[PDB]
Amino acid sequence: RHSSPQEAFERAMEFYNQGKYDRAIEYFKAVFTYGRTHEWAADAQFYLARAYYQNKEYLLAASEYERFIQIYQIDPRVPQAEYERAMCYYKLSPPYELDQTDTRKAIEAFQLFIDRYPNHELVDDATQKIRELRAKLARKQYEAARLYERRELYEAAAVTYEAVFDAYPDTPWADDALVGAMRAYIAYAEQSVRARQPERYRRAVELYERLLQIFPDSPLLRTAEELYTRARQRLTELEGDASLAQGQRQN
Repeated sequence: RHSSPQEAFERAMEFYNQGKYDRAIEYFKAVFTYGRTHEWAADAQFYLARAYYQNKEYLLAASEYERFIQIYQIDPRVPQAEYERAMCYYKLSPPYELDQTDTRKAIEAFQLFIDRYPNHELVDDATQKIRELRAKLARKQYEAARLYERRELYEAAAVTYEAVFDAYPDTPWADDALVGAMRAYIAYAEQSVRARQPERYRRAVELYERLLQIFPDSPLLRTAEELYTRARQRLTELEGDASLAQGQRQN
């Protein structure tokens, strides 16, 4: 097998270069049987992380990237390592219908990277990954809201649409979700006892302003105007109704 860190390293690289990642990995690990002080330890650790990655062992990759960063803090590759570690979670991030634990892990990892090295070459890439991961999360919530609305659970729909624009305001689903929330609040109001309607209509009225303030160029502004008009006119009739008293909780 091997007699020195160099033989083990170069054998690992031989396997690595021809895509024999399982074998490479075994040889990178062998390097460390001679300790980590020799001149090959940094490279061995860095390419071990990459070999796991190329072998699609992302959790193992992530751990080894982390170890590289822990051990060799002024190695010029430390920023790359932090980025590629975030990529492990990115690869693990599954389709939006499934549990999004690893999606949230990836986002945090990328965000830390961006905070730590705000001008790094890889920042644009990391930002694009964040946008893509955030869109998954937004879509999951948007589709959930649609299902509630379809089931005529309108309060549930409304707050689930709000999750999209409150938690993920930069995703492409955010303006769609504001409109969806207005529609749901209108429908929630309609199913409500008269005295509890104003505050529900008020929510829809307030969401339109936010749409206008945050997405001034949204194509949905004109679409949503009709919704806003319905909410506003109904709220006016209610507010102008001299015979509708309103308990304190309804103002």
